[PDB]
Amino acid sequence: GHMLDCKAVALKWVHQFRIPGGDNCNFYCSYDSLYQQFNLWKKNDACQGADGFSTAIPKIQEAPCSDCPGSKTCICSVQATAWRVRNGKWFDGQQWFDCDVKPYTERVLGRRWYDESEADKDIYVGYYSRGFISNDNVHCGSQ
Ligand SMILES: [Zn+2]
Ligand SMILES: [Zn+2]
Ligand SMILES: [Zn+2]
Ligand SMILES: [Zn+2]
Repeated sequence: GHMLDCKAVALKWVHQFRIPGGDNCNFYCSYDSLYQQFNLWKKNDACQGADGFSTAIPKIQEAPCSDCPGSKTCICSVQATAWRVRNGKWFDGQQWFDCDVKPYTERVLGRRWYDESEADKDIYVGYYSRGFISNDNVHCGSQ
């Protein structure tokens, strides 16, 4: 058979923090440090299908913070796509797993998930996750 009821999930790991206004965000974050964060993501969740994860893309954003005493806001992130993720609830043989994007993202990235409807500027925890469906009704298998 084929399971045609998997989804692709766009995932993003985020560290938002403030730095002295005289500094730059690329004194604090590197492509390499963010790629190492991607390497810590759990790649064998019960909800994971075949084909693993896309190439990770590090990003570094910087803006002066109007509300801060002379600080800049840094947003250091790494994003990748989980190609094939189960839909619904999944029983692994011993217990149930919720494969909805929120619980799945929190298990795989290990940080609190926020809907894309919530902007970075309105999020006040330092470390957090994004996850949203980028493709539905994909094969669970690599064939
Ligand atoms: Zn298939
Ligand atoms: Zn299949
Ligand atoms: Zn950091
Ligand atoms: Zn970072």
